[PDB]
Amino acid sequence: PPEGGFGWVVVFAATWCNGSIFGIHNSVGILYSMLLEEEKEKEFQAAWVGALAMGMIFFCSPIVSIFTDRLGCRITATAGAAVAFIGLHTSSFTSSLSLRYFTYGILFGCGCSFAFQPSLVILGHYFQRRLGLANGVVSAGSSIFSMSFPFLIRMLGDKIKLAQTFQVLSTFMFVLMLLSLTYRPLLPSLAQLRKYFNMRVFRQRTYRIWAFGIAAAALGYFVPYVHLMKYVEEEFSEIKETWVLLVCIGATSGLGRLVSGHISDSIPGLKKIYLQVLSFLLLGLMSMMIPLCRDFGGLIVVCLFLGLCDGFFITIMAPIAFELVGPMQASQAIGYLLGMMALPMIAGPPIAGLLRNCFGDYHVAFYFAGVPPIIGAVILFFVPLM
Amino acid sequence: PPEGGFGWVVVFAATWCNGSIFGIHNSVGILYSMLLEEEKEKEFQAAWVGALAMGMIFFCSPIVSIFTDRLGCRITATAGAAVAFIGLHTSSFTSSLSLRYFTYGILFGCGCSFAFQPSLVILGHYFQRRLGLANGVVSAGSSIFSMSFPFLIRMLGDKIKLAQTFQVLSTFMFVLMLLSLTYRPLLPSLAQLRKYFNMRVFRQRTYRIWAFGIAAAALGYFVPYVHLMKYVEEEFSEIKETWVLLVCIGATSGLGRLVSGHISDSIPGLKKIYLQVLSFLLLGLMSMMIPLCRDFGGLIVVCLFLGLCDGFFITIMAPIAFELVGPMQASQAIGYLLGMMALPMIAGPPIAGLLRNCFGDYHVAFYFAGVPPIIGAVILFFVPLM
Ligand SMILES: CCCCCCCCCCCCCCCCCC(=O)OC[C@H](COP(=O)([O-])OCC[N+](C)(C)C)OC(=O)CCCCCCCCCCCCCCCCC
Ligand SMILES: N[C@@H](Cc1cc(I)c(Oc2ccc(O)c(I)c2)c(I)c1)C(=O)O
Ligand SMILES: N[C@@H](Cc1cc(I)c(Oc2ccc(O)c(I)c2)c(I)c1)C(=O)O
Repeated sequence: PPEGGFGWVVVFAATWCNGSIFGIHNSVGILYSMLLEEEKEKEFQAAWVGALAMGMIFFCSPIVSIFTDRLGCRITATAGAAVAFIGLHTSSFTSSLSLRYFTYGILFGCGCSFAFQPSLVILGHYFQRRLGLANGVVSAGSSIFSMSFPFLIRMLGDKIKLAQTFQVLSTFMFVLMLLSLTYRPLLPSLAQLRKYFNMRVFRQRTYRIWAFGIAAAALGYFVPYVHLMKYVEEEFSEIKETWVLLVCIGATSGLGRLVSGHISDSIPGLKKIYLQVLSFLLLGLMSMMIPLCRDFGGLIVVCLFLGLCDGFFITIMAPIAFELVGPMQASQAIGYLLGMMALPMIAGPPIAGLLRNCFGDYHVAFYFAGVPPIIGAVILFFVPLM
Repeated sequence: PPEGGFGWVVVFAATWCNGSIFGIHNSVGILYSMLLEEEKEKEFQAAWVGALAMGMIFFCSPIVSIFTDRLGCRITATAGAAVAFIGLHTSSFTSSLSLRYFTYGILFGCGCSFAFQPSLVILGHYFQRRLGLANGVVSAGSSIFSMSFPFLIRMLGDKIKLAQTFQVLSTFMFVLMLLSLTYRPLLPSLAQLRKYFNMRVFRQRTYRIWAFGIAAAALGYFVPYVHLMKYVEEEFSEIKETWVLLVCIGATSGLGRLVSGHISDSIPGLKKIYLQVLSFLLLGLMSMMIPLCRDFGGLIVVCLFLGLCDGFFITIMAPIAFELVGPMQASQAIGYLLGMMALPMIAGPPIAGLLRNCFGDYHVAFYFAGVPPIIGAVILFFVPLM
């Protein structure tokens, strides 16, 4: 492992992936608004496709792993980038409703998953000892890029039209393909289903319990951002532009990603899991103490803490997987962990909204968002004892 | 050399290049017409950029060769395809006059040259004994694809608009990039200018005289198609749709490409050059006997012969270069031959038009188009004597 050098170049490519994928998805809602402007001059489906894209990313990793194991990081990443580019291109072309849904959701999500998992796998390939620092740098850069995307996307959208926006996103995907072409391998590479789906990583019950804890904790991850924005917009009004929450969340999340990437490098072994546990607990608390402040003063601090803990957890995830299962079978571990997190991630916000509708208040929604992090914290705390 | 097998796959990729490049250029005029439709609702520059693109292709081969020698066929071809894709993309975006000229001409032509020369070089890499057959197949397929392009291009253009057309051409270029990624190498790979521009191939005076003859002959290549169409449209009117000439030219050119690719495989050595000489002479005659028939009956036959000879010469070119200079330095020979042909090719049609304007009749234009082929025939006839 070079521990740097050309690895840094790979890191750049890795960044250009998270950033792009996740930024083109954080902007999905904006696109729909533009579609509404084009819906006239001649139903509630935006959320369905918006969640379908990310859900497809997560659901298709259990398989992207099969490939990256067999084919390799470069081939899988390039194929995913190509599929994403074609999805965006065909979305630009077609002017319809069902075909747009199929194209965007299926093609873009599948390509995004294929281009996303090999990035983490190759990052592990190169450093293997400073993996914490590399993951922190990648997370911080990707966060900055993803935040930056909506501004330009909305300005272009207000400028001309939707198809041009899809063209711009497609060229972004093309540049991602070109960069992903740099994942130079550095490590050795009826019964067909039994060899493609060996599920050998699911032995070593420490990984099993770790994955269970992460999956349980992910059930309350996507609530306290979208629901927090909708709740501050609806309740806690009479405030000026309410942008402080978003900006502080982003800044502290980036700083926490960098800091956690750096510090995780120091802890010897499975003690790294403790870094998650702590953060997990905080997350839960930082949710349960969101609606207890009558003024925005407490909201600023709670949002700062929320973003810091989010960055901690996000950047910490992958190095722990590589330490747990080793480098040879880290791709399978990452893929199956993402697949397991797939369902709670999409099931969280819907449950929060359903509870809000049933009770009419966001209190229960935020409490139920905060509890699963604590449950996962307990499970992960028990993990390293063996 | 496999003499086939995976080489055939490469052949397919090779086809997808000529076809695309040359088809997107044969359609350039159509695009300008569409621009004229968009010029209203709010000068004579079409020919300048249309010729600039092809001229840039030819002018930049003397260098593309340097690269393909040093970097390799795959890297150079992929870079050229990427530059072409970005050129088409930015042409789709910008709505102006000077920026469109710069983008299309410079970017598209440079990318086209970069993606074009390595195709021939790799075709030589793989077969090396059936190179005649491979070149014939490539030429026939590329001719069919290039003649097919204008129909779809014009139908889409009449459908919606120009930017969508540029998007479609850009995705064509992207597919060309993906295919060009298959050029797997099979052969070993103040003073900086003296090593990058060694010009070692320009020894072995047989190659020198061959290149001189080809350059002289190319001076009268592009006249008897564009000027022939304009002359049949202007003079020889009262005829139904005048499509017989074009269709017969294309069909016989494809058939001749295939047949010459096959037969050239049989001639042992430098005797292959004779195949050019013969065809060259015919070309000249087939020009000088264009305006001597008062009815279209002779025109059909003369066009058939013209297309047959054109296919002969086009498909024959490269195998002779590989036989002459060998496989190691065939890339430099091809690149410098293309660079030398660059100037007469662009200087021919302008001289034909100038003579037509000065005299007012196409007779002198066609005579001067036919003579240079005969001069080149004489030179190439003298070539193999040594
Ligand atoms: C302003 C202008 C800017 C210009 C832009 C910049 C241009 C310069 C950059 C050019 C790029 C750099 C050159 C690239 C070099 C590439 C060579 C290389 O590195 O190796 C190639 C790489 C690896 O080659 P390799 O050489 O390294 O292989 C290593 C093995 N040894 C060591 C033996 C050589 O090739 C690949 O493996 C990539 C395969 C990816 C396959 C993708 C195809 C998937 C298709 C999916 C289907 C999509 C269709 C969807 C269907 C939809 C249906 C509706
Ligand atoms: N807030 C994020 C959303 C987001 C959150 C989580 I947990 C995700 O799963 C990860 C993340 C990092 C890893 O190293 C691994 I292994 C899995 C993903 I993929 C996305 C965003 O939208 O950018
Ligand atoms: N009629 C063609 C025009 C065209 C004619 C000639 I001569 C060209 O130079 C070649 C051709 C084949 C070779 O093997 C070599 I080496 C050089 C090119 I490039 C294009 C078309 O427009 O398709």
